Amino acid sequence: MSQSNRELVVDFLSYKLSQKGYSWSQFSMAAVKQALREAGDEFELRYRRAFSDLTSQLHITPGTAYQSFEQVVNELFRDGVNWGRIVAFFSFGGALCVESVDKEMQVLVSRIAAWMATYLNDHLEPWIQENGGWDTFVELYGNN
Amino acid sequence: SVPSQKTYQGSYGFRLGFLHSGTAKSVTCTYSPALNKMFCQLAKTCPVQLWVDSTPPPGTRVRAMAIYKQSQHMTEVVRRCPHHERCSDSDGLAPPQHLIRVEGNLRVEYLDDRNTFRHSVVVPYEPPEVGSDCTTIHYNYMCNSSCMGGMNRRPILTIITLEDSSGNLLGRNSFEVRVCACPGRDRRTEEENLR
Repeated sequence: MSQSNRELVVDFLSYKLSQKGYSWSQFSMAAVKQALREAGDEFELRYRRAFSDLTSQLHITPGTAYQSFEQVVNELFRDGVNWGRIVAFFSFGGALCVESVDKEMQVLVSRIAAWMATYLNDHLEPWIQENGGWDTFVELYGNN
Repeated sequence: SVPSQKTYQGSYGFRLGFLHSGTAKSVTCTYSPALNKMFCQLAKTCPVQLWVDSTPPPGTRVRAMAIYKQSQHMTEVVRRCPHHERCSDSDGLAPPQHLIRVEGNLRVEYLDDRNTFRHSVVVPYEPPEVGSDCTTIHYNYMCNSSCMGGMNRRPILTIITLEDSSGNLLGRNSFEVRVCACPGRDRRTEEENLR
């Protein structure tokens, strides 16, 4: 268990958290990192327009700490093991995390990341490292 | 430049009216009459009513300028956070620099002061139609009170004033605002904590 999946998820998150408007986030191979970096960054610029998919997905839920987690997580399960949906999934969290620190909410990303990282190694990691996730994504993205 | 935050009722009786949505968790916006503080959500519509004792001449100017609650911070202007201005959330009528915008009423203008960079919204007085006792205007807050850089986790005071077509003060009121993601939650942190 190299935790390549768990590492990439938090790595990409930290990468977007280093965009603009970060306080606490500043003081505290298959080339999956590159693949997620390129596609994720290009998607982020479209999500950071405020009036994007994020607005319709989150819609400012009256419980942006736990309800937001289910909302984002359920989105992935709304399609399933889809390499096209996983991109949007990362985009949602990626753009959301930036605005979470930019608006000094903290609890938003601090809680979601915690639950996400937990379920990640708990079920997502052994799932990806069996059925196929980022490994198969690169196959059609940068190895096709 | 510190605007006159005096409760000018005037002859027209410019009173502020708000919808009492309650202390429910699931709410887009709610007003607390216990502290004259309105709680709003990010990018959500906030309905404000103008309880005018005397109907003002149609065509008047409703000016809304937000300042900070802290007297020592009143010299500052309420702006957006680092990652919000470059978001390009402009529809074409509303600028990306303005935090307060107007919805519903197409007749919306933005007054940008070049003396102290005072961002303020100004809309023409809409005539109350049948069934509409109080002029209800839709105000949209495109930022949270916790937004670093701009509000920087500081409560704001939105001054709602009514001037004539020229600029004569007919009425002026003010209320405290707290924009977040859960009005019902934050309300229990202040109102339910002061009683």
